Amino acid sequence: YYSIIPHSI
Amino acid sequence: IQRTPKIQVYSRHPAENGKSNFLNCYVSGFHPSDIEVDLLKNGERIEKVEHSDLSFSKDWSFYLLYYTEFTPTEKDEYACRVNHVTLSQPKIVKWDRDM
Amino acid sequence: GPHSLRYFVTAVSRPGLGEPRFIAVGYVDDTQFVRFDSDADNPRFEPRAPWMEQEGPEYWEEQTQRAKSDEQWFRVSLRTAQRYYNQSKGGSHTFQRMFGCDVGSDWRLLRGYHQFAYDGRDYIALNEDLKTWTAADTAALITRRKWEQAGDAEYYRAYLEGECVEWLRRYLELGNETLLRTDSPKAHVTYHPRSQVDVTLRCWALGFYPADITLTWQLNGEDLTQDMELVETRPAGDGTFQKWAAVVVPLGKEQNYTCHVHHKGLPEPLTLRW
Repeated sequence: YYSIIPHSI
Repeated sequence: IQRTPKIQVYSRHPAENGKSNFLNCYVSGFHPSDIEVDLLKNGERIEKVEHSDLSFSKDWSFYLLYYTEFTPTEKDEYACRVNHVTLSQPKIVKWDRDM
Repeated sequence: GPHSLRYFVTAVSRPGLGEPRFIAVGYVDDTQFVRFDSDADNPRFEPRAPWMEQEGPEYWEEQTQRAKSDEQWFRVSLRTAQRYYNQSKGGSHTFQRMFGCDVGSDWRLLRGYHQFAYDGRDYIALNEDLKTWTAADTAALITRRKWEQAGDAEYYRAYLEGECVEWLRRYLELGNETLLRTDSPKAHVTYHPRSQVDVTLRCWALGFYPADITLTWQLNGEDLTQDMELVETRPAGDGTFQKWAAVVVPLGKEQNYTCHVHHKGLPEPLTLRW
């Protein structure tokens, strides 16, 4: 299952 | 900052004339991701070619499998042409039934 | 036996051509099963293995949305990285992400991954504790501090321990017919004339799965590599893999050379000669 990053670096 | 691609041209199954096989060109270990890959039949670009989804290894270097259905003969020369920013000119790797 | 779920995500800026390319691919062990491609006719999370065509719209709809979210944030990251490094807005750069989990034979988390790269070099990586970060440079130090303060590690860890492991078990059930297999390599040594002093011995390994394999040449029980040519493991195209290693050896003494093959499917390792 794909999981996202919450914000930019 | 840049990695040169490793090129391998080979068949899915061992090649014997008259039997339909698959011609593969595996390019790996390259960076950046932009790359030209063609399969050649007698120097002529093959149209009906498929390729894998862009992916990469542990060192972040990319790899791609290009493949086409074919039936090898004793006189048909096959090769893979790869161009990349790390290459001063396109590299043509001939298909060898033994290496 | 152990198993892994892995995603490999790539974003490539291309100013003057348009929006950044964005592609994600998922793997179970050495088997791809999904993909998202921004350059496709209809960009969406779609199956890349026959045993995934089972899952309904609620899977692909939710997966497509998550991918498009990351696509937007990968765009920002690319822009932010360009700012961090004071690079030209006109140049093309790459931003990569790999994540997923390793589970043991007992169906529990063995290792979780969440690491990032800029232009093919390490940027920041979630450590093995899933609490701390390793930054590759001072730019990534800025990122690390922001992600430390934001509490990102606990958020990723929550995925790695729960969602990642559970869905991996689901995939291993969906593709139980093919994923749980272990094809031992069929190996042999080929003779190829070289000079009039020496000859080339190419040790082959064919049709093995998984892709992890060990090929070495040893002369008279010792070991040889510094002269040996070793190509990287390649996909046959049928779900199996190939690899070879060659050595240049003088005429007549070919049988003093042994090729040695180590692999999961080989209880006893293989020792081969021409």
